[PDB]
Amino acid sequence: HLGKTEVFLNRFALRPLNPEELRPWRLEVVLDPPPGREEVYPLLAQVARRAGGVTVRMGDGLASWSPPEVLVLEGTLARMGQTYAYRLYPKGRRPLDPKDPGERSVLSALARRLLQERLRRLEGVWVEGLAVYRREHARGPGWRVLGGAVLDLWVSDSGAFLLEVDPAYRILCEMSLEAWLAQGHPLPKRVRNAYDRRTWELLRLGEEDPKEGLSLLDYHASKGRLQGREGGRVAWVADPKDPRKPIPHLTGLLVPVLTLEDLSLPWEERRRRTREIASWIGRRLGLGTPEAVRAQAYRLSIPKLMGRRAVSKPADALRVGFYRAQETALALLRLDGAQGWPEFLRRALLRAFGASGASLRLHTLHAHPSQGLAFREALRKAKEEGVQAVLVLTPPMAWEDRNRLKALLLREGLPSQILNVPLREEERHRWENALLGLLAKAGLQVVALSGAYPAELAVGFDAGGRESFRFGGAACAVGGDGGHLLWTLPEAQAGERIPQEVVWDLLEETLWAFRRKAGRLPSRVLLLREGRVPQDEFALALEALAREGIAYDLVSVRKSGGGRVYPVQGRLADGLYVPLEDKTFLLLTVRGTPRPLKLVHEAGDTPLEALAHQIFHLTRLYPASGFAFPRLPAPLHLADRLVKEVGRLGIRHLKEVDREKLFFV
DNA sequence: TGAGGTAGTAGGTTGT
RNA sequence: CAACCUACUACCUC
Ligand SMILES: [Mg+2]
Repeated sequence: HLGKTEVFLNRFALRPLNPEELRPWRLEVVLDPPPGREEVYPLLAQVARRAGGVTVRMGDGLASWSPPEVLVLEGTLARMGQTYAYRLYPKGRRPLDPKDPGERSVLSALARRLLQERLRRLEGVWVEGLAVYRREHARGPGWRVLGGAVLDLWVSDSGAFLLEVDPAYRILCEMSLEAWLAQGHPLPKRVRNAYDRRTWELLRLGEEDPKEGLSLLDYHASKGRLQGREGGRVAWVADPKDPRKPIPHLTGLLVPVLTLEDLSLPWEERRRRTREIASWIGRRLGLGTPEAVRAQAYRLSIPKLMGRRAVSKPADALRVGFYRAQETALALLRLDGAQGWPEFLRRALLRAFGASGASLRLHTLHAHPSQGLAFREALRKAKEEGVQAVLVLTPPMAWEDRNRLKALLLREGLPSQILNVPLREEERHRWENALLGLLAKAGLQVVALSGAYPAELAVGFDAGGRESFRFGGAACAVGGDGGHLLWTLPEAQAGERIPQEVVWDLLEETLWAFRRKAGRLPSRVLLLREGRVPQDEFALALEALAREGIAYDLVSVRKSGGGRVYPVQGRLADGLYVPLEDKTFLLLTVRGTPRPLKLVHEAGDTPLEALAHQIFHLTRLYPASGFAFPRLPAPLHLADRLVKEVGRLGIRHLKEVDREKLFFV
């Protein structure tokens, strides 16, 4: 429990809502064709937009801060694809209270609309959504870069206004598709139809004749889409989604959409540009003078991290020794021309295993994957002589090969860590992270936490995989007393939402893992989800925990939405806790401007401080980080990576991989 | 594939 | 319409 500190957030307080904004006008709606089922809301919101003025939806009909008489109370609209005649009917005004969150919800919405709408008419200003740009930063040959900020406006509990502000840049081009080539520019990886709004991943060009299943130049004009311009026919792109077959379209009806290559704010300058814009907006909108909102920060007890002895970053366990070594064999695979183990790597590993008192063996695989099945027999044999993981020296592999090889070894129970081939002793940070990764893949506890924490078990949950279906998975850190890191077999699912039965099952695996290292159940576990928790996702798992008499806390850990945190005076410390609302706090562990982790206590009865403590500390357990800690707790960072990697290479291989070998780092 | 991060550019899922 | 998440790319950092 370290020392206080005062900080201000990237929010500001503005003028109290006025007697007229506290009593919104109410209006019912009437659509014809009469509304559907789940089509009502995505549309009742779109009618607030069409109606005009500052109006947002409020129940079955919308609310408005503008009088009905200055609204388009009747008009026409088209939705999913139908002409819907509408008519707004007035039904008096109904006051709202900031204290009553349900209603304060609406005020904040009107407030967000007021924000845009007022911005919409500031001459000399581009409003792309709730974000605004008000300074040019640089230019080129039709390629201009706008400065500005993204912002939100909501209502406080004291019936006052709140404005969140954060600097941003924009990239904008003028020249058409072929008009961008008139500049001599290179092939924009992406583009977007002016006529439509679709973004095509431009593939290449072609001398192919336009007049030459469909007739290009001809049918293109059939939609009367030949007017306005034409230029060089050029590209025959492909749907970014189904990105194979070629579906060509005229390069007169595409607008070039530029990117980074085809400018980084120092926090000191961001805290400046933030206050500037804040003032500016309150001034230009009659919202008043911006009072920077400030909150109490807290410095958090630095973690005591333990190799064989105390250590400050995982890499140092390389010279001190490991929190827990064991007899370990490690094989080598060379996909370049060379034969033996680079001596400095040989030395480096001995020096570390010496220091630990544990015994090492350094095998070599004399085989190439080119051999086919005979190569798998080579693996079968090394795994037989007790190799636990392999290092692979190789020039940069391609994704498709890289995956195939990784997946191959895992089929023989062998985790692999690639180290790319042009390699020199001085590239020390490279190969030491490669070494840590190899040892983690071998099953070794590199470092752990000395300390006492509320929960002896910490499990992270994530879901992911590019494809049509996802995986839901869990990693975990066993025993408060440092950690033992484990992964569990993920399970395939339709969406991001992990199924309840599945959450509990993965959870139960973590529990059982704990039971088998300490002959007892854990008294309390710490549950970590990445991002918003899908409502009720942990329903069963929590009830199940209860009936087993295990204490719990669920925390939602978000990487986005933490906003910004600035020092009132001085420099900010690495480990800062910052309670916000109720049940929600930030955590900052940072040559740019940092993003705080936003954390939400979704369940359980534990001091936000206590949780922030563990969490921040788990940040240090990640064994392949090396010379830098991940922003997220080791057990969550792991679940994130495992789920990604089972995504990349499929679940069928992991049958025979020891759950203590972190193969995915 | 060494790894942590932020920052531009795309975009998908959950949810009322 | 919010709240999160993803992928590229470019930079930094050890
Ligand atoms: Mg790795």
